[PDB]
Amino acid sequence: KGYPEVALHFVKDEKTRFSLALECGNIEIALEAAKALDDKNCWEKLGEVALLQGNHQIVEMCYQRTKNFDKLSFLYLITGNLEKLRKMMKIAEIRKDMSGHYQNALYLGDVSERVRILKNCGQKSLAYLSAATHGLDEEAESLKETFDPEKETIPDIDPNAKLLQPPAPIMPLDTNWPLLTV
Amino acid sequence: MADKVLPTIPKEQRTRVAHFLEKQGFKQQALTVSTDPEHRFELALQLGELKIAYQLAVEAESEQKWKQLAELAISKCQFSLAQECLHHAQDYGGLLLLATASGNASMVNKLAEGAERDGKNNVAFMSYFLQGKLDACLELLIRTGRLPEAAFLARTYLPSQVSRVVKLWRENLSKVNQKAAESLADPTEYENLFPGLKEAFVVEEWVKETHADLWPAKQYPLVTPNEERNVMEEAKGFQ
Repeated sequence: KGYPEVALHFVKDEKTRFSLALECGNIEIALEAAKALDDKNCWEKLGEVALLQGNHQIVEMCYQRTKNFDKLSFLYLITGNLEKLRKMMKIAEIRKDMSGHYQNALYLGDVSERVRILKNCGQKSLAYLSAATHGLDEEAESLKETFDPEKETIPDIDPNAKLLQPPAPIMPLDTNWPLLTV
Repeated sequence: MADKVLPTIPKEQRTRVAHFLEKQGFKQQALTVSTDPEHRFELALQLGELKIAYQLAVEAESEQKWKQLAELAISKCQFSLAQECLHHAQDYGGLLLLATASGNASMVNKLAEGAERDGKNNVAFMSYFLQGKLDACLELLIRTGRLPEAAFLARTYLPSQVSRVVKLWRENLSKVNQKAAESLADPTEYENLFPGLKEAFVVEEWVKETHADLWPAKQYPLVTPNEERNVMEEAKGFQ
């Protein structure tokens, strides 16, 4: 291409338009095109690409239907703010899990996952390991005893790695990212 | 009576009968006769002489043994050792689950080393983070070509690599010319970086922080120290 001014003289179907949407990279036409795409993969590349070209404010949406949920979550934790991830956490916790809860815990201190977690484990082991620091090792023991306990040896693991970093005043976050064509 | 006979049975015999014994459910006894590394092994799974099983393993000579065994060990909650085997296995995933649950840096360094090993980008990041190490996360990105994303981190939690990194990303973009594609500015214009003056760097909070990293946040806890990371955190952090 030479301009998408060209696109303007002629161009057609959403499918065709779409082709243009890549060919030009006409992402204007893409936007609609996208709306009208629904050939996933198509999208699937594209939001990123969209991001790549710009705007994550939008990109987030794109991805939203796309089920790169975790990725969005990742964006949220990247940024230095706390809720959105948590609802999402709810809404995927709520959609089962055996290895994923982890995502909610680190950037946090406190997790509620533990209430659920114990149920998956329920050997008071996880519950203790997890438990002890909120000053709450104790409930984990109560059950553990009730069972007829089975713990007897442990390996290193004493909380020793830093869940730290993110964004104190001066020099941002990025909810929204500015740029310029220049 | 049989015992007199017992001298007068060897290798293979012991095995068959061992299976019988096993049928008898005289597992221990079955153990005593035990006679094949496999045979010993499976029985050992059933049996659980844990240390003992290790000796049989000796050098196991198959992670699969360790994998199988790991599940077993873990069941027995013979973790110190389990960690040693699993570590010996260096079978990262399960091992991670324990290690993480109590938590641990040391595990993390060795693991970091591991993290480097694994071959998909993503895990290694969590680690880098987990350790608290922007630096690590960012270095990692350099290899993978995570570039847009790397910029976000570099921005958010400022190592001001956003400036450094952005130039390079932009360069790629640059390669793929078009001015919009090029995209440009750091202190001023398009971006106003340090002139914007907003939320990922500075000294004072940071000093407080410097310490902070060192103590345990506290609320009420165990020998397994504190750090929190919630509402409170937000407030001080702003300060």
